[PDB]
Amino acid sequence: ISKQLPQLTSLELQYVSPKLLMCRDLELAVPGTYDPNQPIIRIQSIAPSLQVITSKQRPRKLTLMGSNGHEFVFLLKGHEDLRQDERV
Amino acid sequence: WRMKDRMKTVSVALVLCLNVGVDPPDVVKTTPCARLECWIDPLSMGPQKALETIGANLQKQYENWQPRARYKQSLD
Amino acid sequence: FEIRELAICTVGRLSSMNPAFVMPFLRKMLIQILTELEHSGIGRIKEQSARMLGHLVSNAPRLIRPYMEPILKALILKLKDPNP
Amino acid sequence: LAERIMRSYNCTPVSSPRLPPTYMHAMWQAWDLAVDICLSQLPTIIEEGTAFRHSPFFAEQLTAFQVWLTMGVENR
Amino acid sequence: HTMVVQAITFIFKSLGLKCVQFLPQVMPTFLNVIRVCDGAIREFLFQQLGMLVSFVKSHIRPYMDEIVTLMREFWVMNTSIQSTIILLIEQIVVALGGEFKLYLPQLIPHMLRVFMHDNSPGRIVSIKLLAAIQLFGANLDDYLHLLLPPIVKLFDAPEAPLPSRKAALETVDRLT
Repeated sequence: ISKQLPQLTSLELQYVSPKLLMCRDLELAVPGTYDPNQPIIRIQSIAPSLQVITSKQRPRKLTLMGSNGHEFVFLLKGHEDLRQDERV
Repeated sequence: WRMKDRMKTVSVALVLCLNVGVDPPDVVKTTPCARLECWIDPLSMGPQKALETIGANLQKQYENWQPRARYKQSLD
Repeated sequence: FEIRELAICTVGRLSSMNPAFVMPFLRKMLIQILTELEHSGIGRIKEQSARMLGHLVSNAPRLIRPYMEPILKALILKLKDPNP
Repeated sequence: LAERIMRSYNCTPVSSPRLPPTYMHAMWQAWDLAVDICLSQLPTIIEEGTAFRHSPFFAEQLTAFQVWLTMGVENR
Repeated sequence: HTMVVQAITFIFKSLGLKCVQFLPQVMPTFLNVIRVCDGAIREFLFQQLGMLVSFVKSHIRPYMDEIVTLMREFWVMNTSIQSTIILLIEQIVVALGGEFKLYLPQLIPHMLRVFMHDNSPGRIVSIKLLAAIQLFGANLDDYLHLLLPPIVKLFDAPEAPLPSRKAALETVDRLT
């Protein structure tokens, strides 16, 4: 697995999780985007490919598509607490 | 009608000058271009791993027709 | 064109005696007739194409039966277009 | 098959013993017909799960052979 | 118009096959320009577009459908426009090759009409279209039954000019 790890440059949803590839026109709102005043930006679809950043934690590069047509890029952090960052 | 002789393909040599991840200067491929080599996408699994996997897959494809042969793969 | 129609009628009638040799050729001629009808924007050519299709339907029901959906869809699209 | 497929893309595969062209032979029409018949049941095979009915290609060809034999006495 | 278009064609020619980089920048505006053009600039634009297609070869596929739509819209009885579009067709086929069979059915009706009614002196338009059909090659397999009877009538009609009938015979001989 140590030898295999560098080769995992990018992850395709069809292998890792076909359910997310299935997801289409979800009423579920884009994370960190809901506002009581502004219209709800619900998820339209998730991109099939995730570009893993070659770092120690190997954070993914997720990108959603909102109902308004504007891409929302995010980083999937693993094995690190983000509640502190939320409070900050 | 008698067969004069019966020959056998004892060995198979697979030279694969794929050069994964590098485009030859002679041809400037289009942005989509053609990426399927032996039903394997080289860019998905990294250059060297793709080269070895394509070689193994091609060996299997040839073995489908002639299983009994010494297959030796040359990769670049 | 009349000789053409008679030839296709005879071939379609022979689709039962020698299916191995008739069915593929009739399929190819069905391909050519359908594309001729769909693409040729000429009244006379489309007349002959539709007449050929009718003869093929009458004489080779076994050949055309699997292709009922495409043949009907093409005929529908022609029927919805904006010669008698 | 390589010759037939590559002809449509302005490519002529070459063999050291020059084979006469075979892209226009009538049997390829039978090949297309048999493929169309065989794979037309695939939606029901995968989704509904029907029983694969064997293609009538060989039966029809043997019927044609019988028709030829019926009146093939002459050395035609 | 002519100055900038000539400059674009010269730059693409000098660059060679590296010009594919500028295709997304050039092609959409170019097609809109030909659409909104008027007068004698149209034929020059089609000629330069044909030169551009020759330089771009196989990379013109994404814009090929739009180019075909423009040619269908702007194809008329005018002899000059017919000749220019025929030359553009020749460049398109020598650029694409196998993939041209996809867009051939769209242009087929115009060729059929040209064969049916052509009053050009000596049927030179018909002869040039015959040359284009010669250049088509293997893409004509699925439409030979469509194109052939026009040519058969062309070289079987006694009233047709001898050069035109000879061109039809040569075209059939080549397609053979």
